[PDB]
Order: sequence, then C-alpha cells, then structure tokens
Amino acid sequence: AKLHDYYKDEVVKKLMTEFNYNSVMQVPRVEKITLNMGVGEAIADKKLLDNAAADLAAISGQKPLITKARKSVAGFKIRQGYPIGCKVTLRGERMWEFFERLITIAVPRIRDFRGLSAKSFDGRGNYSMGVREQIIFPEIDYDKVDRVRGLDITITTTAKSDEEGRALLAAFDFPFRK
Amino acid sequence: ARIAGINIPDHKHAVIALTSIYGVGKTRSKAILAAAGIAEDVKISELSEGQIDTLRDEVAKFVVEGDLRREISMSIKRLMDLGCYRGLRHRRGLPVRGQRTKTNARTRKGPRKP
Amino acid sequence: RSLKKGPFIDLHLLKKVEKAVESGDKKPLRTWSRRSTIFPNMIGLTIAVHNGRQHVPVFVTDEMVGHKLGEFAPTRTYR
RNA sequence: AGGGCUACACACGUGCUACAAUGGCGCAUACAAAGAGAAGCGACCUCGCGAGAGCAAGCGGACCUCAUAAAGUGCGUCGUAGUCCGGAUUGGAGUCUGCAACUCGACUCCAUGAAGUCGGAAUCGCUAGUAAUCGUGGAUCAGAAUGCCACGGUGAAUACGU
RNA sequence: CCUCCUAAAGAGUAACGGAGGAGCACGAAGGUUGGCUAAUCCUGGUCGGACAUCAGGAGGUUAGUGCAAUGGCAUAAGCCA
Ligand SMILES: [Mg+2]
Ligand SMILES: [Mg+2]
Ligand SMILES: [Mg+2]
Ligand SMILES: [Mg+2]
Ligand SMILES: [Mg+2]
Repeated sequence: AKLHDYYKDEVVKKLMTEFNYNSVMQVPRVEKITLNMGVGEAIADKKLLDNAAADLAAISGQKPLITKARKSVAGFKIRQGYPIGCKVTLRGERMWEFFERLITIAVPRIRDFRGLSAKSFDGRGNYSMGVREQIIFPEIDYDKVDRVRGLDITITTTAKSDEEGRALLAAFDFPFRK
Repeated sequence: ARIAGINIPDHKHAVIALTSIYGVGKTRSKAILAAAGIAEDVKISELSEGQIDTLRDEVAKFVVEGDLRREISMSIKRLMDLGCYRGLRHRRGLPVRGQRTKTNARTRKGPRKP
Repeated sequence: RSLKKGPFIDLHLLKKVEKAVESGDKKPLRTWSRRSTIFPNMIGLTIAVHNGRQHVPVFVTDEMVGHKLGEFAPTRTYR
C-alpha cells in the first residue's frame, strides 16, 4: 500500500482543493488495475497461450484467467469456446503495489518511451494504454522467454469525468507526455 | 551479456563479437575496445565481468539498434514525403543510388515476376 | 550530391528569387537551372522547374534546401 | 536552354565478383616485365582517419615521376558457422574533376550487410610456359572501365584413338 | 407424424389451399443444490483489423433455446459448476 498511503496523503487533499471537493469520500480513488493481454492466436501454437499466461502470472502476483471466445462469429475463426486471452485484474494491495511496480520500474524500463498518452482515458474517466511489448520487467527470467509479448492495461477510477481522471495519476508519478 | 541490448556475443574475440551489435562495425569495435581498455583476442564470454560493464559504458556513446533503425528510417521518410528523386525511388522500390533497371536489380527490387 | 564546399546556383534564379524575396511572393519561377541548389530564401516561393516538356510547381520547404530543383521534377514519364 | 541516349513486369548474349580453411584477416617480408609523361608525370615535407589538400624539387626522360607488384613466404589467428565467408543494398557525411555532378560522375569515412554453401537441360575455351591463377601498364579522356589492347609472376592435367 | 394461417376471439372444420419441418439427439443435452445473465452500439486499449480478448457507458427478454413453427421462459426452460 506504499503508493496507496501517498494517495490519502499528498493526493486526496491536492484534489480536495484543486477540484474543490466537499467530501473526502469523493476524491477519485484508484479502482483496481485490470490487465488483459488478448494473446489470441492459439490455433497455430496453442501453447503460446499458457505462455502469455505464465508471463502474466509473473507480471502479476496472481493467477491468470485464460479467457474464452463468446460470439464465435469470427472471421479469424473462434467457436464459442476456444481460449483467446487472460485478463487478470488487480487485487487491492497487489494492485497498488503493481501501480508501483510500473510507473517506477516498468514504464521506466522503456524502449524509447518519450512521453505517455494524455488521452488514453475514456468518457467516464478511466485510462487504458497498451505497453506495445512486455518490457521483460520482473518476470520469469529475462532473456529466457519467447516471441515478444505485449499486452494491455486499464486503471478505471471512480472519476466522474475524464478530466478528474487526469488529476488522479497526475498526483502520483504518471510519466505522461507534456 | 545483453550489453547494448539482448545480443549475447560470446565464445568469440572481443572485437568481432562486439560488432554483433546492430549498430557497431569492424572499425567501431576495433577502436571501442582499446578506448575501453580492452584487448581483442579476449573472449567476451570468459571475460572478467567488471571488464564487461566497461564496454557497455563506452558503447553507449554510439547509436545502436533502437534509436538507430528508428532514425535511419526517419531520414528516408523525409526525402520520401518530400518529392525528391531519392524518395520517389523508395516508394517505387527502385535503386536510389541510380543504377540500371533494364537489367540487374534483384537486390533493390524483387526477384522474377515473369 | 557532393560538390566540395560552396552551394552553387545559376544567376538567373538568384536575380529573380532575390527580387522576389523582397518584393514578396507572387507568380511562379520560369527556370531551367534545375541543377541549382535550393536556398532558404526560396522557402515558400513559387517555382516552376521545367523538366523537358514544361515547368513544374514546387514549394521550397525547410528539409528542402541542400538539394537541387531538378530532383523535384520527374524527367521521364513511366506508366 | 533543359531533357533523352543511364528509361522498366520482362527475355537473351559477354563478362566482374562470391559462395570460402588450396581460405579470410593481422603483422613481417622476397623476387618482375612492359609502358606513360611541359594545360604533363609530379616527389620530399606538412595537414587530414581517408579519398585528398597546402607548399613545392626534379624529369622531357637507361638520370626524375606515375610506382608500394600480387601471388608467395614466416608467425599468429579464425575451426566450417551462412561464418572474422561473400559483398549487393541503403543511410549519414565528405574529396576531386569540371561553368556545371537532380536526372547521370569516380572515389573516401562510418554504419548497414542481401543474394549466394559450386548452379537443370544444355553449352564454351584451352595441347605448354598453354590452361588456371596473380598482379602491372596504355590508348580514349577534364572527370565515369569489371570493356579493349598490352606486360610479366607462379604454373598443371590429358591425347587410346577417329 | 409435428407447426402456423385458412378457422368468423371455446373445441373442432374442407380444397391437387398458402408456408415449413419429423422417422431423431443426448449417461448428459437427465436429477438436484449452489451461483450467473444477454444481443447490439459508443468510447478508450500491444500485436487486434468489419468482426476476437480487455475497460467502462448506453442498451434492455432485439440474445439464447440440440433440430421446424407456434406458444413459453428472468422464480428463468437460457448459462456455469
Ligand atoms: Mg546505348
Ligand atoms: Mg596516363
Ligand atoms: Mg586515363
Ligand atoms: Mg378456434
Ligand atoms: Mg475497440
């Protein structure tokens, strides 16, 4: 909860005045990181799936949820069932600890990262940016992996607006781009 | 060791092995080692760890893989999205250096298309 | 490309473009000295570089200087 | 004046260079012939990584310059890998020629490092200092040779027979 | 043999009337207990594009139902164990 405390400390108040909030029980709280990584493919290999899973199982201290299809009406293929991903949301402590893991060592462990999207947000006020490629960060070994990786990440905050979404993260150490 | 990145040149002489870097060549390696106080007949693999951390430090001066190819394309793009003969040649896949298309071009262009 | 030290151009364009630079922008430039280099004073100027049949319009842009007007006009018609 | 003869899905002839260890690369080092040259060949010295530049002697030639032969040989390395093989391609930056290097010049530095592991049917040259291989010079020409003409180094195999 | 209309708001009704299906399938696709709920669009997300997986918002039985059609189904018969 390292960064978690920071929220209650530096954050919250920063927003309480900047956003001029009336109740501490309003300040846009951080509502679990999601993580997905729609590996897909499978068919060709099928093993790369559990690979993309084991990879996530490392990126995160929890257990990957190898998701399935749904519509089946997919040109690519897919038939109702059939593996195709591994969301794996974040759990409170592990969540913030993760929010710490990255932004402090992940985003830092770049490839050429010269700023971060300031519009990866939504309408409600939630951000979700793709890493483009797993930076090999604290995962099961480094030079010991497989054909690339990459994945997606979403924050999702109680922010009533994308604007308020900016305040959050901004109060933290979100590198962003400006 | 990853050194510049990933690339694990080992079981070879410092020089050549060092050239393995997507951005350094024979000339750069034969000079970088000395500048880093490193020989050449030395097998980077069995090389003293500490002596490896030196290479990285000095090799960081020269541009490699990442920022290399990155900019290397930018240039092309420029003259490309400019309208100059050079660019035109690229989009067309023809020899920009100005060779002969009537014959010999399998390199710049595809092989056969009879 | 290489030409040692000293950007070269033909008087024609110089006398014309120079007067243009000061007299502001206006009609294009009728010139055949395509072998001439592009200078910053020609930036945003109206130039009509001839190739073999007629002249062609061009706009001197930043990254468009250390070159020659000629390379901005395809000489041969292909397909 | 500028462009074109340097166009391009393509096909054919003649070649140059590779596929490597009878080799690549580093260092040291031995032997040659034949030529060219006062809008020329241009040393020595200095600067530049280098192409080259500055200054500037000599020679109109068995006197001077182009000009440092390459193989080879000694030591060392690489240990067979698409590789320290092979260099196309392209990018960045330059040198010189010439009014003038876009189309279209030759070369240098750094980087990049493709095809290619000896090539189907078919087909070519060569009987000895020949073939094979290695370098060297000249004509043309301001400046664009793997072409042409010429020079010497090393140096085979095979011919029953028609 | 099953479904809808014909069929005049009970049942039932004819034509060489207008339209489709059945001759099976499941040891689970049966039983019960426990839990879940869509289609579709918008927006924002590595490779993810018309169309996979992810996040939200709108939406509300327009989804789904082993196979026709009608009626039914959220207390779900629909879905998972
Ligand atoms: Mg011709
Ligand atoms: Mg001569
Ligand atoms: Mg000559
Ligand atoms: Mg009735
Ligand atoms: Mg989308």
